Amino acid sequence: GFRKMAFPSGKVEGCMVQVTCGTTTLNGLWLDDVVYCPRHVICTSEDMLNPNYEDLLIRKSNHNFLVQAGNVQLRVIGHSMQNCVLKLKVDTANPKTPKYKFVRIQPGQTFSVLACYNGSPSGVYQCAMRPNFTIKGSFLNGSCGSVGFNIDYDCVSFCYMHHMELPTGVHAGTDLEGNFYGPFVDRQTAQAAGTDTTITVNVLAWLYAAVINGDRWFLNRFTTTLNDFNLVAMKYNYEPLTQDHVDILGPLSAQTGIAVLDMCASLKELLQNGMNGRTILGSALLEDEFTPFDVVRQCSGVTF
Amino acid sequence: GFRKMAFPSGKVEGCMVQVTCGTTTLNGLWLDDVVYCPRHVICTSEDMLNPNYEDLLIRKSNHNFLVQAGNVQLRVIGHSMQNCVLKLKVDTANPKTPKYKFVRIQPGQTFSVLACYNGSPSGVYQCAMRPNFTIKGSFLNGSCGSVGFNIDYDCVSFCYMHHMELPTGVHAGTDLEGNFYGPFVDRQTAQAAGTDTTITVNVLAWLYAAVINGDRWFLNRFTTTLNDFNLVAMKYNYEPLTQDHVDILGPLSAQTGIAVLDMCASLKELLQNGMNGRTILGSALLEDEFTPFDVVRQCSGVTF
Repeated sequence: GFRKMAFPSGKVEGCMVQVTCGTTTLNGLWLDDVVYCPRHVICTSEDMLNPNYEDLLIRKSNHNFLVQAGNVQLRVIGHSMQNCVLKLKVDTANPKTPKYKFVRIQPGQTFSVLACYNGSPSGVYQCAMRPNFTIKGSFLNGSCGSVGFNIDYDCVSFCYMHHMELPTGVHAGTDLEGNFYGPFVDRQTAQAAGTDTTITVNVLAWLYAAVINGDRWFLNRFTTTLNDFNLVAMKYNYEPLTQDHVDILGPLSAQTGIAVLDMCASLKELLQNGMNGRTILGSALLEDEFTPFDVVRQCSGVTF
Repeated sequence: GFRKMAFPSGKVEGCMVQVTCGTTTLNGLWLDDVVYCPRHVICTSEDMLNPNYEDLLIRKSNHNFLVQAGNVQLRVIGHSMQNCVLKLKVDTANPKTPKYKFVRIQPGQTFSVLACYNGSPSGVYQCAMRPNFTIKGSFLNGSCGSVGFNIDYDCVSFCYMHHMELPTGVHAGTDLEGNFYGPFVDRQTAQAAGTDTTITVNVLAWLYAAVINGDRWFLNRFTTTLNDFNLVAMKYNYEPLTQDHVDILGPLSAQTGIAVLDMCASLKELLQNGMNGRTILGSALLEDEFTPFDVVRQCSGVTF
């Protein structure tokens, strides 16, 4: 048994608040005495085409921001802009503030999203940062300000805040310092995401997962080289594999007794021949949103 | 965008504790001054083949149970057996006790699992109760006592506690009153799960989800009857559909303008013709672990 598993959400749930500016409601992240939220909260429908955020923020007073933490109305005592985030200084430190860090993740890494509406948690699920710096999330109107995170030991590492849906129906957002992942801007304009690619190291991790769960039909007696594998990779829009990827997969290799370059030969055959109506871990497609760390945690039982 | 989404786990996280009896550690659920856990915690390796739980529990003293809530060691002041659960009366009420209910769910319904090791949360994911009263979870050694739950409004409804893995690699467990779901016993013996079937109403809900997410290739101009659909259903090991199922799907029907019996004709074609290498919501197989309620929550944005 092997599932898409999210981190436990409790420590983030106690940080989620509602932020209203005019008729626009979305979510904020209440850490210590600062609420972080998307700066587009200050936009009117009209402003959203080509907003001058500097001029719009000058228009705003602390009293134009209605922040609720469940029942409590939090008084905003200061407002400032960092990149695409608004920091709303509030009169109360969050007593539910967990230990935390702000981190900028790499493309191919995974995180949990706590999807929120009206400052209330709705649900938690795992996402990857796509190589083209989009995410394939589940987000309705008013989900903006929902965050992505990892937990290490007892520390929440915030890596994502939700801002927008692209034409293609994928999602874009920032780190908690307000810098977009990828080329996107917080403007209601047609914006191209790059060509996306499949995260090869993650497909290999998931093939290792399949083998640990005794699902090993796709194994073949052959090996390959990074060099020769990367030829097929480029043909099927897979990211090239590096020795770093090979080193990262060592625990699953050593755990299974299958060399990385042997697994890579099995992947080559799957891309060329397809799956002949066979499934791997109850899927009819190659899965690329589990990192090697994700597989090790689910197949070794790491807790927080 | 449409994901397997778990409920937020915070309110359950504060209830999870470690329960050790000899060399056996698993998890317990600390509500008020009672810790609930699988009664097989009291078994030795040997006892597990054919345990006489009444005689084994008589052997045990409060002092044979080591219960930790994070740092705190909880003193057990009473022990009793209800069906397949142990209730360990402790000297401290859990100050983190949420509002809660114990519910016995129906086959075909979904719940969130907080997978735990050593009384520490590892992760949260959605499960269905299979028609054969098993669950396809992700659980390692020491995951016993992990619980499944739903949240309504502000109330946690506990419906599952994990006890065992079946030969097939699926999972079995009890309600929080200690009654197994299905024919299973807490004995380390070969036990047959029934033939499993596909949860038809859930596959229809997910086809509705696909249509809401504008993924509608599989729609055809035809209708059918419960009567005639149920002929194909029985042929492909799908549960029969009732008017109750039709009524349950009304919100998604009314939401989409597609009649239930029209969706049922599309499902008939998919079962007979397969998917021709096309995907629905980024899946190459028919998904049956989303209930109509699950689809409505993800596609209407219900919070807690």
